[PDB]
Amino acid sequence: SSLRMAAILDDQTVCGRGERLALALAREQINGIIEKARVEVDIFELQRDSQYETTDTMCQILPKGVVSVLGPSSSPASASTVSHICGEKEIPHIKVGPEETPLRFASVSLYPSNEDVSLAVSRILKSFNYPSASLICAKAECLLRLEELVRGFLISKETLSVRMLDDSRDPTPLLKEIRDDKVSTIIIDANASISHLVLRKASELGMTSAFYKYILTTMDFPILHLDGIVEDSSNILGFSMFNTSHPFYPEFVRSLNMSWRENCEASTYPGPALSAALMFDAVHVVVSAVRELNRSQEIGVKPLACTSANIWPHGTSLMNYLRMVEYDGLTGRVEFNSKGQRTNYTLRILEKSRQGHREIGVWYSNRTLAM
Amino acid sequence: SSLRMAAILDDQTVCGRGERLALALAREQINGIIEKARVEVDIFELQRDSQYETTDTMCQILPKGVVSVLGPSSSPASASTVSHICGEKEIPHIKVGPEETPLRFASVSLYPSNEDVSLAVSRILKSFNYPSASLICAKAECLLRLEELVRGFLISKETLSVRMLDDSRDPTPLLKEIRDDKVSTIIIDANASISHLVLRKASELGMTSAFYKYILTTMDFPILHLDGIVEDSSNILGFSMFNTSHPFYPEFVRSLNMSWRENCEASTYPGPALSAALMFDAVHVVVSAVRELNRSQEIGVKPLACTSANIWPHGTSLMNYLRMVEYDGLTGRVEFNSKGQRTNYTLRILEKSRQGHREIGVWYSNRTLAM
Amino acid sequence: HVLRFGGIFEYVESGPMGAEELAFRFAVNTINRNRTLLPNTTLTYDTQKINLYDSFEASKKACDQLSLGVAAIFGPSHSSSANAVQSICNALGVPHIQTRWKHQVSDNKDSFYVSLYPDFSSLSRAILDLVQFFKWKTVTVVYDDSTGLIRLQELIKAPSRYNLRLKIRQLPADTKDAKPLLKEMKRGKEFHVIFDCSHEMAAGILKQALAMGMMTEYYHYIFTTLDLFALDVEPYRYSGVNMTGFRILNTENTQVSSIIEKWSMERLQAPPKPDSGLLDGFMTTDAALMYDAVHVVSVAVQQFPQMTVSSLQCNRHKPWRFGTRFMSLIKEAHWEGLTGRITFNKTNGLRTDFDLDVISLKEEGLEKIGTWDPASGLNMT
Amino acid sequence: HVLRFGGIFEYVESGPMGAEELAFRFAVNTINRNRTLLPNTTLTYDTQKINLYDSFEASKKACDQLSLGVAAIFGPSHSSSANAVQSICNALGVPHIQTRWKHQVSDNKDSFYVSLYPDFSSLSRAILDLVQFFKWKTVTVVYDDSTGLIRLQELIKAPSRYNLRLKIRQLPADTKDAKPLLKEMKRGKEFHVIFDCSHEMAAGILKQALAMGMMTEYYHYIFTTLDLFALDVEPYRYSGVNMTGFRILNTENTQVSSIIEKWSMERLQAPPKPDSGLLDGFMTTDAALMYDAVHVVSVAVQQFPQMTVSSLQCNRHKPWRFGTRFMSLIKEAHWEGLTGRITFNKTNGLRTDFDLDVISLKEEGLEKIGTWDPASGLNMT
Repeated sequence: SSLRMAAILDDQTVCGRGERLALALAREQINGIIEKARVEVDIFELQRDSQYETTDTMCQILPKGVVSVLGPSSSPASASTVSHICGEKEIPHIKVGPEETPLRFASVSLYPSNEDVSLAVSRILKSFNYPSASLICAKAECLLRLEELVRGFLISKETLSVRMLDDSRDPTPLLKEIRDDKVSTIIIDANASISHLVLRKASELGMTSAFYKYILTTMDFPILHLDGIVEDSSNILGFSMFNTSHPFYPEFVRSLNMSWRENCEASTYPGPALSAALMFDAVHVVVSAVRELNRSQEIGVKPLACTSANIWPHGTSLMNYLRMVEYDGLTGRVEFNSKGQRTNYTLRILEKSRQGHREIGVWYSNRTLAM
Repeated sequence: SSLRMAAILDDQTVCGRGERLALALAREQINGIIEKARVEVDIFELQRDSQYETTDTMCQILPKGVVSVLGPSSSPASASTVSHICGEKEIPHIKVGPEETPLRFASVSLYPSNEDVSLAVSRILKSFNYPSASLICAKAECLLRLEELVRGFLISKETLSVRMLDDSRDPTPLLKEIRDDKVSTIIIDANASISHLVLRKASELGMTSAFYKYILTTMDFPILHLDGIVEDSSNILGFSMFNTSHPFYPEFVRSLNMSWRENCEASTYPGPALSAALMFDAVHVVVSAVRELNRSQEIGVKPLACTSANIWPHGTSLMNYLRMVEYDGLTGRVEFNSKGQRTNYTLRILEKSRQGHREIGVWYSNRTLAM
Repeated sequence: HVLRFGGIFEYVESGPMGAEELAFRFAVNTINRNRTLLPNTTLTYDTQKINLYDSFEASKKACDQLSLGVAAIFGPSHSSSANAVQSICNALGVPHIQTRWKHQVSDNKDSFYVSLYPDFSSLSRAILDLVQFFKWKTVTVVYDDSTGLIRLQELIKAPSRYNLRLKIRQLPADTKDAKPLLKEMKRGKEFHVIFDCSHEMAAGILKQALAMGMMTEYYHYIFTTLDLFALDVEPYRYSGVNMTGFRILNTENTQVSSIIEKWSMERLQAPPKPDSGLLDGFMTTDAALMYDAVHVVSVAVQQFPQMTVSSLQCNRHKPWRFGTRFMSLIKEAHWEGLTGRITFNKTNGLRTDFDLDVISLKEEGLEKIGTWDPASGLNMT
Repeated sequence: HVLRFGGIFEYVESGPMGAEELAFRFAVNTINRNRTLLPNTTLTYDTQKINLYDSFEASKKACDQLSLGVAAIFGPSHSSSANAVQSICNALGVPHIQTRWKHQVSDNKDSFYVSLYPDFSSLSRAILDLVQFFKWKTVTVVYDDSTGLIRLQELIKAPSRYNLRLKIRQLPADTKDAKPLLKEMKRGKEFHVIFDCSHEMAAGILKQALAMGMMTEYYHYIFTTLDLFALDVEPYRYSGVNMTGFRILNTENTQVSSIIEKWSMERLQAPPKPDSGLLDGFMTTDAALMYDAVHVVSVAVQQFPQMTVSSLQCNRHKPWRFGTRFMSLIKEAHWEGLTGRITFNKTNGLRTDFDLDVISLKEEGLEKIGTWDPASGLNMT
């Protein structure tokens, strides 16, 4: 009698990314057609990225009449676990966040695969004749998410060198060594925090000049505001998926802009988070496939459990309809392929400036095209 | 009641090598002790070197009470056949002549093996720092009899080149090509005939000068008289086994010297043939081993045949006594080894001259020693 | 009195018990009949077998084991599976012994677990010490898709600090037959290669290299596998190609060779068919670490008589009483076992300090040409 | 009317009949049911098997065959054995067909015999044409002790006339395992080698070279064996090492491939155990020459109806009446058989004129890269 779906969110509520609010904004819009079954979305908070803790959560979702599971978006381990269970339950899993170390398979992801992210950074260096590369890896996973990139080019001081940042050790000696090897191109890989920090103690070394060129793999670039660290000659590229083509985009940013200093006014509002963006379109994609599956086969959800070895009969069915999806959300064209990755989407390469951002180029899922 | 032994001779009677006479001279000396059983030796002439013809001969020797078979000495094919039959009859075979392509084994040879002959020529070149070698092979078998030599050194124009003499083609263009490759050392391999002929049309090309050095592998060197082809500076080495240490040597040469122009006075007497020399000592070696075997086991010879698969019981027995033989004949120390080859013998290297020969050096069966 | 240990061993096509589980049933059977360790104490255990690549079941199995009361938990021997048990343990303050490497997230906030397998981060340094030793200018590390190249992070850092042009290449995890891979290598004069894979996958590549003619004195391969010694290098020991690797098993000791000797007088798992190229008769390091995984803990428990196996319950309960402490006794305990001397780090808990034995491929076969360790550097011969 | 042929085939460990004798029993069975040759004439034969390495018996056996009345004599297939039969034949003016090479003394005064096996003196020239073709400066021919190096006299003459540093080396006829031999070769950078031996001995060396690592694109071996095509070069075709040889069997013909096809539908001699490395399914050249040995004579006899098998007697008799002539008809007869076109020399009688097909070892296996002949020289592709 209703279209339910769980959403394991690990985001906070006080000055967070605004994911719990992103889902609500989506459900309201869906229930604005009047005329069928409603659309409900259950929220399942997570505390710490732990397999153990997540397993207990799934045994509370199965008993309910769910159709799909969203997130986590910032919980690598807690994400892989949900996929494994969703696989032995035929309950689709809309992954939208981390991705490491890719047997039972049954799930699709909106977040750009580690293949496209590495291929994008590779196409950018292409227009520069592949200068002296020097990625500033922030962690160990930095090698997996950019696997296709590291293997692509030779590893040396003249082609591509990798330097990892030790914890509680900061980006100090690093940039220094880069200057020694007369390296110009630098590709940092980390969250919005370390991305702002690495460039901070960098600009105070002449590393902010037009002589150097940086490439941020972090998708939280449009929200990453650099005030007092950038110049007019600086070169700091980035990535984005926010498609202004969506008329609801302006209204979306409005909700988060006010809600920010309405609950946690202890800081300013950076900008629409990528996490919330994926969550929004996600809910639509689910209800979209179910809408089509409710046209061919009557859809009935029967309570499952961790103890019972039962599966959702309309599992594999909905999985095919979550493959032929065509939704235009706050992230561009939402389409999937065989494996279940997102394709036929654009990847606008933004570049910071004296005030705001400037789309210097765009990367497609087949060819690059800047300027 | 007697010590018989066959002797397949292929030598002629009219101006030949004097083998049929060599055996007689031996038997007479053996029967000059007076005091045991006599010593008889049957002669079996051969017409043409043919397996077929020799097989028929052996079926006439077996029926007789033989102890050993001597020769042939100048019949390669007719020699190998006799060995094969002697093997399946346990009747020792005293080979003394050819030797090609060495299963049933039971025979000993007095003639220097192709290993010692090649090793001798190798030791000679040793005292010359192995100059530009260029063997003038007379036939195809020239490669087998000198196998250990050809394999020993590299094959080229700077180390060792082999040139064969086509039949009815003579040694003309050959020596010419040698002059082109500024070759100094030349090692000819053929009978007493081609050995005299090759050097003949050679001396008329300045090839007889002291600048060049020749080495004859032919054992009929002491009889090979070069009159009008040699000089005082010429260098023509050779080989010999005639040990003057034997007091009967002078008497031996006497018999052949007269018998030559006593039956065939259509030519002069070259000198004691190597064939006759081996035949003489051969008969002694046989009666020697049998003499020792008649001390341990009573020796009885029972008529065999080509049809009967019988063998001479005292075959393997006599074979061991033909191994521990120690006879000093017209060829030096007569001793055998495991396989049955002749060892512990000397090999005097003679060198022609103005008149006669001159022992320049000697080759042992373990080390060389010239001058 | 008696103590109940853990036990989680995945099924195997071999037989009722795998070489892994056998090492455990053999370790907890020698300590009993030996007053040298745990004199007035007898040991028992609860066997809990699970499926391969299955972590969900692995969670309910490990949880059920805590329900029967246990002091520690051994296994499983899989990345994902053991990764789940590790969390359930650190959540209920129960020690989790591990004898195999697994992809551990850098955000690992756990504290109740110990790995006896040589830390790959500290093992990679041993590889680099050989690269610089052979005055290597270039090199090509070829890892298996089974695991990311994070396990070789230290090797990828060399090109930055040290002088070395490293090149990355992936082995077809699908099948051992990868002609095209070895092809490009021979085209780029890549004579220096470093294979990162078990003795199974490694042997599957050597057979290919020989067919590629890449087995000559021009090439020199370095393997990360600690089961190098247990590799039939007969068809190659005559070639001329050099091979170097490591061996943690201290076979240069009577006390060590004695145990392994009695181990081959039990097979149970029939020797694998002669196809991959494994030299039967030598115990695998996988089972060696499990034999030492029981001893390293049996010493920490002997010095802690005040301990009673409580019956915990995952999903809803409180940490084990004598847990936070019993774990500290293990991260400080030392033991001279088969895999040399055991010593866990005084921080991350991982075993980064150990003793390896450099081995090369000479005309006779595989012989030791030196040793290695974190404290000293390299002592060759 | 019918004609009685000869037949001397040594026993074999394989079965009642060897691949040699089968070729004969198969040849004299096709001519009968085929009006193309010998229309109004039926053929018969007298089988006379002997021992290996036995020439004495071989003499009394061949002689007894002449006693039953025969026009010709086939076999045996041994050097010494056939060498004896050859003499008994030329002594009684009776044709002696030979399908195998044998050490023939240069003083051979015989005249009643013909060898279909490609004269090694004329085959050696084919080898030299490849040496100069590959701009070879040096080379090392390695022959087997089974036969002297007289069979390769033409190869030893090259260093004199042509520009080439040849080096001689002997293969241990005792066992196929000769590590030390291949050793010295790799020490002297002897990449150019020419193996002179059958497909059996040859395959026994390749297995060794692979174990010596001497199987790379640096080496290039040339075999004298005509059974090169019938050699399992699977473990090497992926390496890169080049291999060249010859093949007298004209498989590039339907009429030729048809016969061989029906030959594999009879084995009798079970295929040899997979150890030496022989590719089962292809007929050996040894049996190929025997099939053509019957045809080459069946054409010479058809053109000589005036012939009655007389009963001769070795050791004491007179030459065969229609012998001196029937032999001349064979030394002039031509026939297009399996081993290409047959044509005996107009002097020595030996077959010095024939057609060979150059074959190399490419990435797929063994393919023909050209042809060779005494008349023309070399036509490559």
